[PDB]
Amino acid sequence: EVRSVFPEAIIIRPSDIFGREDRFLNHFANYRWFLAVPLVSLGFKTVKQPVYVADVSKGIVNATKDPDAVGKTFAFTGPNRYLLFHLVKYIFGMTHRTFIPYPLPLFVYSWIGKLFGLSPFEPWTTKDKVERIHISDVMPTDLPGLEDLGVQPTPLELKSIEVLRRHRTYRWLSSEIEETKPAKTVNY
Amino acid sequence: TYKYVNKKEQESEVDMKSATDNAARILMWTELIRGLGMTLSYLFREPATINYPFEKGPLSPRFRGEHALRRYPSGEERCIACKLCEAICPAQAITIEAEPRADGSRRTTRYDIDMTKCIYCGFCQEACPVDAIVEGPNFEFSTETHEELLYNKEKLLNNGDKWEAEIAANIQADYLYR
Amino acid sequence: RAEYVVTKLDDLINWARRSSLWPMTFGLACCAVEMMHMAAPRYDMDRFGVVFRASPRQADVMIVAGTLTNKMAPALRKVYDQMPEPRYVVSMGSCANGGGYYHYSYSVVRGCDRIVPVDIYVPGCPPTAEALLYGILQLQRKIKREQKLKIWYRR
Amino acid sequence: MWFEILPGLAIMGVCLVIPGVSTAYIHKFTNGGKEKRVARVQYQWYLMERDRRISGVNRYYVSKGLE
Amino acid sequence: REKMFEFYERVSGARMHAAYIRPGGVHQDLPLGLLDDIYEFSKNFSLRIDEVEEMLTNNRIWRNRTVDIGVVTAEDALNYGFSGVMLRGSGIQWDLRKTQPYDVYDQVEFDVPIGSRGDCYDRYLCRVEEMRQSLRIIEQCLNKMPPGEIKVDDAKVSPPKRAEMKTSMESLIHHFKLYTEGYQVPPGATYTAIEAPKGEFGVYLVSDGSSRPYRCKIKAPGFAHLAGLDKMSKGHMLADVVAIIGTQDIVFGEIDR
Amino acid sequence: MNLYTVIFINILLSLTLILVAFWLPQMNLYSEKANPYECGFDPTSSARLPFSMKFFLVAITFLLFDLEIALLLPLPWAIQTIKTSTMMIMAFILVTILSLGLAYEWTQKGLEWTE
Amino acid sequence: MFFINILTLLVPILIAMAFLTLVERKILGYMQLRKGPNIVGPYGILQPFADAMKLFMKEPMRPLTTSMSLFIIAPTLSLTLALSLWVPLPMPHPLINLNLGILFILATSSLSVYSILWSGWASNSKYSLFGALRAVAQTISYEVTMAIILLSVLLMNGSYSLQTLITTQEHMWLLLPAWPMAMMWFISTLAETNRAPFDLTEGESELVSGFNVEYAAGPFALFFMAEYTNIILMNALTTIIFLGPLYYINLPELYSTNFMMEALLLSSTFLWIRASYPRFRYDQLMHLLWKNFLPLTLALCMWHISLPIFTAGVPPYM
Amino acid sequence: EMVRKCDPHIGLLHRGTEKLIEYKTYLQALPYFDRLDYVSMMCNEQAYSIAV
Amino acid sequence: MELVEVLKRGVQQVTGHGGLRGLLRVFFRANDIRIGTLVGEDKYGNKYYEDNKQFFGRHRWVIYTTEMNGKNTFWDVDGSMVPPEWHRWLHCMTDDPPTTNPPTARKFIWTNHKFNVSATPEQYVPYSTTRKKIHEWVPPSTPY
Amino acid sequence: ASATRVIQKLRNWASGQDLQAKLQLRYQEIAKRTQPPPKLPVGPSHKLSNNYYCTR
Ligand SMILES: CCCCCCCCCCCCCCCCCC(=O)OC[C@H](COP(=O)(O)OCCN)OC(=O)CCCCCCCCCCCCCCCCC
Ligand SMILES: CCCCCCCCCCCCCCCCCC(=O)OC[C@H](COP(=O)(O)OCCN)OC(=O)CCCCCCCCCCCCCCCCC
Ligand code: SF4
Ligand code: SF4
Ligand code: SF4
Repeated sequence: EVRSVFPEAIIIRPSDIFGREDRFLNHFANYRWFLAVPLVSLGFKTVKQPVYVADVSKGIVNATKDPDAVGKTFAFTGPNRYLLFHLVKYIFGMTHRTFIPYPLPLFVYSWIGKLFGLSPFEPWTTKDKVERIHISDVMPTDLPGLEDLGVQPTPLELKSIEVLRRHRTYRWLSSEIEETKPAKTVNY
Repeated sequence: TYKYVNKKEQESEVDMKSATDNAARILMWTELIRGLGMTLSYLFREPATINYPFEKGPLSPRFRGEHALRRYPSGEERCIACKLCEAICPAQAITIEAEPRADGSRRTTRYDIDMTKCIYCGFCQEACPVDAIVEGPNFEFSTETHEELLYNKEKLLNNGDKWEAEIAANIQADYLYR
Repeated sequence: RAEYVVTKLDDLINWARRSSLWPMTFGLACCAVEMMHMAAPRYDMDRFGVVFRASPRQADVMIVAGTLTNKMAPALRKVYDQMPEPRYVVSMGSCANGGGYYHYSYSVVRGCDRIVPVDIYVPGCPPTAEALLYGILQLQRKIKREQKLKIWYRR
Repeated sequence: MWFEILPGLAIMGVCLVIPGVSTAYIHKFTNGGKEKRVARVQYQWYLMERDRRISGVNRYYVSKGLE
Repeated sequence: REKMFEFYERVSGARMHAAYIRPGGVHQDLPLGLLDDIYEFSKNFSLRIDEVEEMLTNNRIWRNRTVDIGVVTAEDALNYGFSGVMLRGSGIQWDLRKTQPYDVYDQVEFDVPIGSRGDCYDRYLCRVEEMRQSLRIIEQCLNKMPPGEIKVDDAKVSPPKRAEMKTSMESLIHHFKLYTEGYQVPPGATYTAIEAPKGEFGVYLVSDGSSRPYRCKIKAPGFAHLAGLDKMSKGHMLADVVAIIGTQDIVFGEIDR
Repeated sequence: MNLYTVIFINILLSLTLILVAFWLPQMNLYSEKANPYECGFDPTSSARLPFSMKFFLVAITFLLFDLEIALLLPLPWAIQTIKTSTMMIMAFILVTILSLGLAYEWTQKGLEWTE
Repeated sequence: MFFINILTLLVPILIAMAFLTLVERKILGYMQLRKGPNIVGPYGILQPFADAMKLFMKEPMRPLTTSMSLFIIAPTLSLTLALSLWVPLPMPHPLINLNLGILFILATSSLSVYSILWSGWASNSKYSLFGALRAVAQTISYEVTMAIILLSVLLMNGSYSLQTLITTQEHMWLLLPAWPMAMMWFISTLAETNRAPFDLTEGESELVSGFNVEYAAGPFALFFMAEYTNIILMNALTTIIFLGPLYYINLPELYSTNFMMEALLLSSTFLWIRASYPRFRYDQLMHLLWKNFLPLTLALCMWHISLPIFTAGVPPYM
Repeated sequence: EMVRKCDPHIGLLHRGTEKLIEYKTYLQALPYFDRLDYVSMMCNEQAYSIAV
Repeated sequence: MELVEVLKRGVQQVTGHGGLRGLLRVFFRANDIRIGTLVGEDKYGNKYYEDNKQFFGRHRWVIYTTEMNGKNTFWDVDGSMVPPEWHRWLHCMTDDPPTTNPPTARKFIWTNHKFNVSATPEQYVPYSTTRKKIHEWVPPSTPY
Repeated sequence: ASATRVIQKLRNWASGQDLQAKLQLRYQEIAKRTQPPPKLPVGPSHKLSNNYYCTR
């Protein structure tokens, strides 16, 4: 309904974004308030390549200047196509609190969101905020991406201090990403 | 001439009357009581505060505040684009690009103060040979934004089209002192 | 009715924030002298519910008096990023608004607004103590006209 | 002038009389018009637990008229 | 104090930063109702000191909190370069109004308060008491003031009257040069050491034939006193090091320049 | 029991007043206002190092006297003994040896803030 | 019918404290020739509600380097205790009479310290570790004397029950027998209740908002609610232990009415102090109170032991 | 709490009003001298108005 | 006497501002009840009382009015009011008000004075009042 | 003026000196406003003769 209204429009289709005051890493980070993490299928069957904000923003800002991108769709995905169980284990090794799974089906883990969806404020979860995490599955096929727009995207291995250094306790408030065992990346 | 301030120590073989005089300063710490009665002397005074927006304190005709471009009694913008009011403005605040007015006269097309500059020093109202730029007695012109302090020429003539009843009285009160 | 209740709550929520706002023991230049003369017995802050507390955690507004140098700048945003976030800002002076003198020097930031966002700007080289007082009465209505519960109902 | 202080005092001054005068009228209501009848020793507790046993279980009453 | 900012605002325009004392003497004369108010201010200020000097110069706390703090000796102050009040507070009789009177201070009688045992309370008294001997000088500077002129009588160094530059030409030219270029001082160099209340406020001008200068330089009394904050803070703890800084008359403008 | 009715309240008056302080301010906690203060800079050391006090000896003389204070407290009942001449003397003997113990330290530079 | 007595015992002290925040800003003002609050209410009568309702909307800082358990428990422990000290405090007949009703005060008075130590120790900061340590050597200083200045008074009274003093003062104030005790008590009511001419712990000018600086609005009020609530106790005791108002038991509201008249003075007497005197540098306060008051205390402690036995004046154990 | 060695880092208010006088004439630099000691204004003007 | 002459002098303050609806208004709106000689009542409602017996800060006070230029100044009271003929008076610059020493009108000066337009519309936005100082080119509509 | 002569004696005593003569709240003793206009004296050297700048 945009192409049929304003053709020759740029449409960026980014992956699930992370950054300071995000809703992606600071989501799984705050599962620690409960007993543990209820993530589906022990995390597997959910392949994810997240992307950093500035990679998206530097992509937009350069898309509003090229003679290219007069209709070209895009996909701002980033490298290191992680797997969710290892994507979260990285977070809770970075955020040194603890990590034990607590697997579930969508029979209940989509209903818990309907309990927290009954919040007049900014909810902690929803019917659908549970399901984006689990729909999240894609392989890059043909689309242009960042690297043919101006940006050389950033891996999550590097800019994860800045967004999880808050979620730690004293006795882990300085821990040097030299430490913490980088995640296992899947190519498929 | 020099004056000693703390120099009195001389053991006069202090008599027992001068001991209690000292031994009751201590054990009743009375030198401090002379301070408590001193602050008790002030709550019973009239507090000098003034209800500000209803009682705005005293000023004088030379109080220099918000700039304004005065105007002759028959219209005719009193500025003549000399440029000896940015050649002296030490904060480097004024840009007064000019032209012939198309009457053949000589007036500004541009005038400016960056009031985030403008040290409020008075060099521009005392340098102006025509009494065009003055520095009015405003002091309530705070702004929520940075752009409202970049008075160019239309915010600054009509400002002078506002306070001219209040400026000229002070200028008339002071053209003998300057 | 719900909106009328929320407008009055949001008018009643602000009465506290605007009356009892606790500015912060800043300094740095001549301009700060006038804040003392605004703590003085002529134009009393305390009569307006305005109190110096010298810690940001206890604070509700920053008053930036004086040239905000490049060395002081980290210590100015390390401090603005230590309050809670109903935090407000006030820029006393022409050294803090634009850097009036020292706009072209090398060790001076050309405005408090380069670094911390600001609600109000008080001009004057030494703005009269009855000219911050006009500002922190104007900041005292700039958030009388904030609608933080209204735009929650319609959202 | 200084007389503007009295509201802060005489409203604070109708605020520390209550916990004194309320502490008695609330005792008399509960204790039957008498005082709370404090017990510091083991004897004054015996008289209560005696007087508790010469009536209904409340102890702020019966005396002579019986025998 | 605000009662004295009205003695600038009633004289200059600005309460605080009054560009009033120029090389060409003084920009602008007094108005008719000014000295008659300093008298009504000066007769009473001497009691307000007594209303404070009472509150502080006889306590224990003030006298047990400042005393024996900052016992910087005589010959080490000079090695450190204090020169203002942190040396006469230790007994060095020195002042640039009895030794180097620059403006009218020759014919101004007053006393230079000196104190032995300089320990942040003995210089306090030297600081409360030069408020008196200056209040003594107002009694003189108000009484004797000759009915003369107010700026230098030399229109190439001090601009003419704002009405003299509307009848006459030359006054209009010099007005058009003084307030555009300047007046072309000759090349040279000086050191005007002045006793501000902090002390020897110095200015090392270096001129050239231009109307601009060539490297002024300012001597901050406080750039030498704050370096004395290292030896005076020896033996003394956190709660009275906080008092040393106030017994140097610190202002972080003159120094940080 | 009557006091538990007074004091479980005051915990709740405090505990009910704190839950309505964390869950009713609308917070925005991110990184740099949570980190410690030291007056507009990043703290050099770690805030949890040896303080190395200087009144170390007086803290002990208090630690000994809080016993001695406790060792006085039964005097309001001791006067209600029939002797009141050993209570007389032995109350002088306790207070005197204290001042002797206090005056020795007073001269041997105990309560003087080593420096 | 007991909860309706607590409700009329805690509301009328949190509503009083609130207007001590006001009265501590006006009386200090008129001494400074400056009107205090005049505007939010008629004469500032409605400023603490702003101040109170302002503080329960701002972000309670959960600092990144801290102990969030003791962080939250100290203000819970401060507002609890100093509010809970009013329980036995006998306006003529107390809520809770106690034999040892004053050791209840001393002991619980000491736990007002651990709200100041656990706070500043939890909160990682140099300027709060100090304020914690600034209380350690303060409690060490006066607590030797808040007992003996409190014993030797209760030595020519009998039991520690605060209710007995109303009968000991049935015809005279104990200020006249023991003004030396009452002097040092006043200063020891002023070290405890760290609000003072010698604050040393919430030092704005040395230790900026010491023991209190990492604390933002929510937890922050619980100290002001506790400190200005504790100012009124240690003056309310002086209106019981030294200044004995009128019992006359058919109008017991005469005690409570004169109990007002003196407690406000002693609560308004502290206000002249803060506006009149600076601090003791934290080495004098312990050289001012082990050297000058401690021997003078033990003397009068010894004098009041040889006061009744010399004469006859033995207090009875009722 | 006792102080063994302090190390002030004055300089957090440097602006450079020994380098701006270099580009401003002797009247156009007079009010810089009020700023040095912002408490004693005229005593600075009184100094700079003599060296000139 | 004497002790009551204050009371007899402090009672007319209450009973001198009309009645309750007037006294109740001046109090919460200005926070001081004082009787003084009226000399003003400007256009759009500013009263400008006076009392020379009070000290030098409180002998000239304004009592604003509601219904400013569509802004409802019953609580939102400014000092950017007080137009340019009483500013010279209220601020104690001069000794006589603009009734017996009124100013000279000059047929350009405003009649309707505006307060400090802060963040509404009717505020100030800068220009580049310069006539654009360059001219590029005119391509024709005629191909070749 | 706001003294009523029973607080004067208190206020004069608690401080210990007379301050109804040396008060800091200015009423009428001050110089007023709107002073008469002056006629400033021309300095020296305005004397139309024997004033060659080369001499001075
Ligand atoms: C008949 C035979 C039998 C008789 C037996 C009895 C014999 C007589 C006994 C006499 C006792 C005399 C009084 C005892 C108390 C005196 C305490 C004392 O001496 O304090 C001294 C102390 C100063 O000590 P120092 O370090 O030496 O300072 C001087 C250095 N140059 O001073 C101080 O530092 C204290 C300073 C603190 C000031 C704080 C302000 C207090 C505010 C006052 C409140 C006013 C209301 C009073 C209320 C009282 C309580 C009801
Ligand atoms: C946030 C952390 C808070 C935790 C710390 C809370 C501290 C609370 C304050 C400390 C109390 C001080 C010590 C009290 C000792 C009892 C005082 C006393 O001696 O009198 C008790 C009294 C009987 O004594 P008496 O009257 O003399 O005997 C003659 C009969 N009239 O009558 C009695 O017999 C009653 C004795 C028992 C009363 C004890 C009160 C305990 C309150 C519960 C504390 C735990 C909190 C609950 C758990 C919540 C989780 C945190
Ligand atoms: S000096 Fe006066 S007339 Fe000349 S350009 Fe400047 S403002 Fe205009
Ligand atoms: S007052 Fe001074 S700084 Fe301001 S514009 Fe005029 S000359 Fe420039
Ligand atoms: S604007 Fe003027 S008064 Fe303010 S800091 Fe700068 S020079 Fe000083």
